[PDB]
Amino acid sequence: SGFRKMAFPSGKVEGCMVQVTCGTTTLNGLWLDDVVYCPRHVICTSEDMLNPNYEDLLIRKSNHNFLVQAGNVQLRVIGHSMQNCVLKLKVDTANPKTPKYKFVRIQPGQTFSVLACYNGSPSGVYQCAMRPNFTIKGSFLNGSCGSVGFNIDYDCVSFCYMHHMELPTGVHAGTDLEGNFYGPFVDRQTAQAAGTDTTITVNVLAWLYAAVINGDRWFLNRFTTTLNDFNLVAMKYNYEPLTQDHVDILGPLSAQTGIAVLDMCASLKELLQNGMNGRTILGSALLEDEFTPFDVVRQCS
Amino acid sequence: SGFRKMAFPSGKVEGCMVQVTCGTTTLNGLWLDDVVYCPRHVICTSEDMLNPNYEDLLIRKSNHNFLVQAGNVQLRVIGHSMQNCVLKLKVDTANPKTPKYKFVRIQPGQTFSVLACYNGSPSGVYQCAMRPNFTIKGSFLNGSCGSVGFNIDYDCVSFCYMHHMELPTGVHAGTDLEGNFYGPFVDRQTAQAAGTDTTITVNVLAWLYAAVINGDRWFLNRFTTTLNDFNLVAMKYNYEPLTQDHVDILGPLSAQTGIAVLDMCASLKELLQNGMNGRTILGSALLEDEFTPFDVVRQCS
Ligand SMILES: *[C@H](O)[C@H](CCS(C)(=O)=O)NC(=O)[C@H](CC1CC1)NC(=O)c1cc2c(OC)cccc2[nH]1
Ligand SMILES: *[C@H](O)[C@H](CCS(C)(=O)=O)NC(=O)[C@H](CC1CC1)NC(=O)c1cc2c(OC)cccc2[nH]1
Repeated sequence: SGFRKMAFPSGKVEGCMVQVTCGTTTLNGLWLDDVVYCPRHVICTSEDMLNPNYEDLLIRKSNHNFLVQAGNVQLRVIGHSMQNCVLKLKVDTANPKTPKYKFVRIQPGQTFSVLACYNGSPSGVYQCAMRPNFTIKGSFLNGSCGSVGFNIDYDCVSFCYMHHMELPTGVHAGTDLEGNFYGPFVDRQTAQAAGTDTTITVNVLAWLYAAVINGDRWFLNRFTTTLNDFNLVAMKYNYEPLTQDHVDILGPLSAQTGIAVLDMCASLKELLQNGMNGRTILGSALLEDEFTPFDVVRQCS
Repeated sequence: SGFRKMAFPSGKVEGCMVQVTCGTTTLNGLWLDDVVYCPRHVICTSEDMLNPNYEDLLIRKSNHNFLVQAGNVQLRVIGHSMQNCVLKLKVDTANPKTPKYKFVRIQPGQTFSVLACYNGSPSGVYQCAMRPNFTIKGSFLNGSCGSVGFNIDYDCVSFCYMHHMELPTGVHAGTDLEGNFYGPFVDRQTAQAAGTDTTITVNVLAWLYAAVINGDRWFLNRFTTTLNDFNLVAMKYNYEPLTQDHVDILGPLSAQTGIAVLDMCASLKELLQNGMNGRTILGSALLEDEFTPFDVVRQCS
């Protein structure tokens, strides 16, 4: 038993991280086959960052202006293009460590592992959730741009995130592997606002099921409720409304524990209104919403 | 900025995990050079597990009684021996992905990354701290025995843990890579008790410094205290006594934030006596003790 925040094994992603330098700007890049993907703002000076015309700036850059390093081996750049906010550098060598991979755009509330790297060298790995306002609460220092988030299904790596910037509130922003930002953000040096964040209700319910499977107990009551009456409280505590589809995706856990979804909703309502009164759930004094139902099923079984 | 619980990149350790089967029992093994290290209880049936004489059981096992798989490649076992609670199987092939490695026995309060594997395939990675009672609060299911915990300095992997059992309280126990258990535990199928767990004070102080670095400052008071007066309060709330050496280890953080160790001890005293009054520190309602000072320095700088 046991339930901890868990990331995917990062070896398959470690095999693809490289270092990209343009002028004096150095960040990380993803090396897949004979292409290296990185943030386009690698081509910018401190002064271009205020209001950059990335098309004009990229036109002033030639292949030899990009220095790409994998370990002790430089990769000669033979082509370059721009897809949205992402720069694609075609190099002369195909990465022999290229795994079976996909480019996927995740929904808000879903989770993925982040491999924080600096100068192309992996530094750490940790689990993250896409907040409803399309930000993530990660750990990034200057030079971490190009680090990627991913999931792994058997032997296939679904890349879903590339880090670009940090917002004034301390949360982080980035794009998919096709250059499209998650949320209303742009890669300019301006203070940008994220929307109001809300709690992922289905994730809190999945986490409560995980707690029940692992022996945590005291919060379960012999009460029940309806979707309408539970939503009435969810609105009061800044929780997302609960839909019947969300009830359906909690089906496997509800069948494993033998506890109806609406019963767990009643328990959650009681926890929201009264608190915990000194107790913890899975060693936590707060209700966690960073675990999807699939994460719970994968970890506990 | 930001501060999440972070694990080391697991690729170097992924390159060493193999599957070891002895009879009907299958678990994980660590393949370094031409040796495979695993838990010895792999040679036990469900019947011997109650009170096994591992010498007698090992005597009745030959080299061919051990099946070792690295991926889809069979590793022919040419020798076998027992060192404490660890089984060493010498095979005919040396692991080409063997990293520079060390075997370390860690102190209570130090942290490391766990690579949970099943049937030789890595499943997840997460960060753990060795509790003062020599247990870890991890996530393990049946078949995870042989999974390892490690640290990485530059390019050297220091292995420090191998999982063996789960206690009745839900915590987990194991050995170092030389077979010696952490704590008073034995590898047999009995309900065993651990000592009283205490909070790692130096880790809580390092976590408070990390909070100050990332913007959280509300808990900083205009007060100071002596190590003796602080230990008086720490003894009441089940905190480990702070030593001058611990104060020295907190030196880099104290210099970076410009906040004396004793002033932060006063802040911790006030937090322990008054609570948090609804506020949070780094998005946490509890004082966290699973981050060493070096973890804080490495993550924030
Ligand atoms: C790339 O390595 C870098 C990562 C920063 S972090 C702290 O998240 O590791 N990215 C940036 O520095 C980006 C570059 C621009 C193209 C997106 N900028 C910011 O992260 C940034 C800019 C601001 C401003 O600008 C006015 C104001 C507040 C916060 C802020 N962050
Ligand atoms: C090995 O894969 C296995 C891991 C169990 S777990 C839940 O931690 O993933 N290890 C065991 O099953 C060990 C085997 C013996 C040699 C150490 N046993 C236990 O973990 C165990 C046995 C008990 C008993 O036995 C009466 C009672 C309570 C708890 C308990 N744990």
